[PDB]
Amino acid sequence: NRIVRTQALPATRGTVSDRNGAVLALSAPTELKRHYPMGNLFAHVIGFTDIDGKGQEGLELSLEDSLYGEDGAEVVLRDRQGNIVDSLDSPRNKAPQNGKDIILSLDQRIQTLAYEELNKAVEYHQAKAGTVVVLDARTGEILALANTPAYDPNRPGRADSEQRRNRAVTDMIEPGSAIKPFVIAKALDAGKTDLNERLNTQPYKIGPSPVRDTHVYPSLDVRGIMQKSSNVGTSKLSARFGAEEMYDFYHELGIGVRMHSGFPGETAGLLRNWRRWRPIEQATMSFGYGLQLSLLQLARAYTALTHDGVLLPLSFEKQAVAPQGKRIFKESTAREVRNLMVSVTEPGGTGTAGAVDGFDVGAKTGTAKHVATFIGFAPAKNPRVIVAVTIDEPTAHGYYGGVVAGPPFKKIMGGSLNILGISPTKPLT
Repeated sequence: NRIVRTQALPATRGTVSDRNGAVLALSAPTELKRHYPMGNLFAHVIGFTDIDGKGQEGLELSLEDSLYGEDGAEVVLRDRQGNIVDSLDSPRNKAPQNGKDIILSLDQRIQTLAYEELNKAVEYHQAKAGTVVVLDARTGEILALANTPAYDPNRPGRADSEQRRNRAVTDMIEPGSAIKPFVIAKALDAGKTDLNERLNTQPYKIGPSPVRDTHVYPSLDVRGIMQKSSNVGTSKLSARFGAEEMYDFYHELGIGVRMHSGFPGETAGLLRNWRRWRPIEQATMSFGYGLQLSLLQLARAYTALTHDGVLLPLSFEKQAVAPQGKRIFKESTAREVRNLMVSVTEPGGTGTAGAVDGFDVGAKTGTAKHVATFIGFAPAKNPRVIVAVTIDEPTAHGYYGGVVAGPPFKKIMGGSLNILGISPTKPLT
C-alpha cells in the first residue's frame, strides 16, 4: 500500500503551423494525444506519430528530434488506489523540455485550393491518383503539396499503403514534354542556337529509330519548337552537346540524385551514366523519356527558369529570404525562355487550357495507362508562383495533360495569384 513509482512527466510535442499561424498539428492531454485539426488537408506533408507520440510518417518522422522534446520524470510514493502520497528526493527528478514549434512555408488557403481542384479533376477523369505542388517561384518555399488518395492522419491505422504514400516526393516519373524548356534553355545559354535560327524539323532516324513529331513541321525557330512542343527540334538541340555535357546538365538540375528536402521517402529518380547512352537515348531524354524524377524535383527544376537562372533549394519551412541557389543559366537566358514558354498557353500552343485571365502564363504539358502532367508559372515576366499538377491514369473525358491537368492548373494558378494579392498585368477578358 506504500509503493515507490517513477512517474513520467511527458514533454509536449512541438506544434506545426502554416506560414500565417494556422495550427496544423498539436498535442493535447489524455499521456498526450496528437491532433490534426484540419484533418486530411495536410495528411502527406505532416504525416503522423505512433501511439507513443513518436513520428511515423512525413514531417512528424523527419522532424522527430526537434518536435518531440525531452520527457521528464519524478519519483513518488503512491498507494494501492494510485493516490500520490509523497514526493521523493531523487537525482532522477527532471523537468520535461517541450518540443520545438515548426512554422511551415505552406499556406492553408493555397493548400485548400490545390486539394479541392485536384480531387475535382481526379473524380471527373476517374483517375487513379493525382498530385499538386505549388511553389513560391522566387524563394523555393512550398506553398502547397497535396496528393490523392489521402487519409485522415487522426485515424492513420485504417489507411492503405496507397493512401499514405507521399507521391510528390516518393514517386518517379518520366517528365515527357515538361523537360523540353531546359534543353532549349541550355542550347540558347551555351550559344548553340539563338532566337532567329530556323531548324530543319523534318522527321529523321537515328540508326533504325525514328524521331518524329505529331505533325510534320518542315522548319521551326526556337519559339515554334517551344510552342508546338517538337521532339525533333528538341532532340536536334540536345544533339549539339556531347553525352557527358548533357548528363552533367541533367544532374545539376537535380535529376538522378536525392533532393534532400527533409521529407522522408525521397526518390532519387533515374539518370543513367552518360558512358552508356546511345544517341537515340540522348534524343528521347531531351523530350523527357529514359530519365525520371519526382513531381517535386520537376517543380524545383523550374525555379531555375523563374529565379533568373538560379536553381533554388526547396523549403517546407517559412523563409525570411530566398535561399542561396546555384546558377544554371544566365539571367539573360532564363528571361528569354520564359517569354518563349508563354507561347504554349497562347493560341497555337499545346497548353491553352493553362491560360489565366489577366496574366501571361509560361507552361509545359504532356502525357507522362498514362500520367497526365501540367506545369507552369505566372506572371511569366516576373514569376511569383509555380504550379505543378499530375493526374495518374485518367479514364474518362481525355488523356492529354493539357486537357486533364490543364484545367485544374488554371484554377489553382488563378486562385493562388488572387490569394497572394498579385494584380493582373493585362486587361481581363
